[PDB]
Amino acid sequence: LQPRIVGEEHYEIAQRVKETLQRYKELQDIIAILGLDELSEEDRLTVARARKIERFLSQPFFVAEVFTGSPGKYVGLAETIRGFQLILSGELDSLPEQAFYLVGNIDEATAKAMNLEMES
Amino acid sequence: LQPRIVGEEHYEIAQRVKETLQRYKELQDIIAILGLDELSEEDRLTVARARKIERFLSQPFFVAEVFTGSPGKYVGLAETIRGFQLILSGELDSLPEQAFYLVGNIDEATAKAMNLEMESKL
Amino acid sequence: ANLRELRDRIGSVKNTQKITEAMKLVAAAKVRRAQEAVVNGRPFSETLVEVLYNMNEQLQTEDVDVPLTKIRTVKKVALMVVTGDRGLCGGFNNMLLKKAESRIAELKKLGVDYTIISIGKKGNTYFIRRPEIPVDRYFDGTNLPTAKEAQAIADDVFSLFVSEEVDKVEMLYTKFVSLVKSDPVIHTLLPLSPKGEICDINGKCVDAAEDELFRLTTKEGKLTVERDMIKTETPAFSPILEFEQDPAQILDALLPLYLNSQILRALQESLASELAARMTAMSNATDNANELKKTLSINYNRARQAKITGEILEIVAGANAC
Amino acid sequence: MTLNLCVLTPNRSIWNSEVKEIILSTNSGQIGVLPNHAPTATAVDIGILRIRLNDQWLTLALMGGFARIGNNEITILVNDAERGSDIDPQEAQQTLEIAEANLRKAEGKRQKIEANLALRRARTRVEASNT
Repeated sequence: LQPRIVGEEHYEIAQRVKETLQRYKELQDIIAILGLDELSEEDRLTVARARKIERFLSQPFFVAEVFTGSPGKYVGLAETIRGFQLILSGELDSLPEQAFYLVGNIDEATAKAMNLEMES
Repeated sequence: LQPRIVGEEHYEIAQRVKETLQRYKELQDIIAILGLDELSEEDRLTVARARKIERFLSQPFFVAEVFTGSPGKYVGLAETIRGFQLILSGELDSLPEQAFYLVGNIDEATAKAMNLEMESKL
Repeated sequence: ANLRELRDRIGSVKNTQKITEAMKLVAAAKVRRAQEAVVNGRPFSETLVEVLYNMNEQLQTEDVDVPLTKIRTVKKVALMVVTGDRGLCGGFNNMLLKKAESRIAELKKLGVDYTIISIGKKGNTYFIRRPEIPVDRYFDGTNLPTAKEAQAIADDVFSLFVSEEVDKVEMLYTKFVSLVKSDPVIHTLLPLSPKGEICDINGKCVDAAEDELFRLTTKEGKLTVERDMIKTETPAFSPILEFEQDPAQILDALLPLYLNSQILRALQESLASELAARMTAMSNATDNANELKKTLSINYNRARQAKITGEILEIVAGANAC
Repeated sequence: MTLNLCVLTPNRSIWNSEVKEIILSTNSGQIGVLPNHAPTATAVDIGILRIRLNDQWLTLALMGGFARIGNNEITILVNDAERGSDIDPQEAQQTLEIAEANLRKAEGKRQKIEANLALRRARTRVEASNT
């Protein structure tokens, strides 16, 4: 993970993902005793984006099709970079977290959010 | 304390006594804030039955008699469960809390209650 | 020196649990005092509504023309928001300011030239940090809300409306309807019906389901609140009153009392709902601190046994090498 | 020996005792009430409600409201009625000077009515705290 080896776009997106996850891990104990209701606006936006990120980091595997079903997705590199660019950019802030859980290629997270708000 | 070992009757009455005492323990703070009047009716009867039960768990001992003086009682399990059935269903609710305290054998609780009421009639 | 670190951390979690349950209990006591204030200030408004209903049933054919009760539909808007004083708030001030944003959103979209009269300290902090919304006056709770805060707010709202500058003075606040859920309401204040009922922002007389005089009773072993329909109201009779004052001036002097009554009751209800939200937040904080105390005591006992094991195994290894 | 009198602010009942002779500063001026008055429901200006306990004459400091005379059970719904005399006049004149001062700066149309009402309340405060 060096900008000369993985390019600068991949490096910057990995840096920002790790920065928001580190801020989340920092304030985790305060939001453990008190709760989310006492954070500032930017801190609660950071929390929501970190939950979106840690849900989008999961993936269904081909070899775990016996454990979950919903068969495994091979997610390429550019699709992962674009998905996290969309999460961190502010576009996908108005859709459920459960649309990100156990999907790949964030077009499928958008499709799952559409399916969730349609099936209700 | 399992049904197979002690009888379904004994198990159910012991569980009901545990629930009653636990509800009173949870409700002591609210009774400290609101009071017994600003509670509800089921909660109020629960609190009164719980005070009576907590005082019924006392006993005068044969070996502690030597400084306390009370003659000391032996209470088998059958009289225990027959007394707690009566103190838990509404058969003995018109009694003072200091009537069940430091007795055995719920008939003695009713007798000391009648004496504590004679103290008032007199 | 890691075991003393864990010991002091466990001690801090124990103390935090203790003070959170203390805050819970004193907030419950202040909820009881707020319901006391509400049910003590009620009968003034009871006699006020019976007098005003009789007076307006005697004054329909007349010309009354009182500036508070006129309907000047040239559509300005003065939405007043009252929020919590101090923090931890459950989720009080956030949803209040959120409904405030939603209301000014529908307002500015219709170009109705809104404005804001912020009452609470958290709300007015929010508004001084966001100047993109216009705001008129600032108030606080270090001053007692039972008399002086309500009097000042009534003075300012009266001076805003009688000097006929803005129409539709409504108040966004939070009636205490549940211990967990406190949904805010938007009720109009000054463009009132001469009959004298509280209305909705639509005007559809929400006195129909206002549900006065909340009380607190436990249901099974946990605290809940009870709200019934009607209590100790005697509005019916209309005896001869022999008005010495001109009838227009009688309502002209009566309606400020109704302004003060409504403002004071809304302040008291928002205060009781803020204290209920704080009671719930402190109950949750005490329970989370209890579970964290249990987890930290578990990890501490593990680390203590591991420390003892390592120490004796090292001593025995050295003694066996020797 | 007199009518029942209850002065009632919004938040509380101030005092519900019965006294003999009351001068009620209305919007039409001062009017005296008698025990066994015929019922007159009037208004009350920002002014002075003087009472008489048949042992001593006393004043009550109120900031407006409304009054009702009934069958010797009279009710006066007031705005801000402080019982008896709770203040001394030095801080009253310290409020008078600042109310007349801020009358000048508060010169916009709404500030006219606001400062005027603050003045009528400061004046009734001082003329109630004279005794």
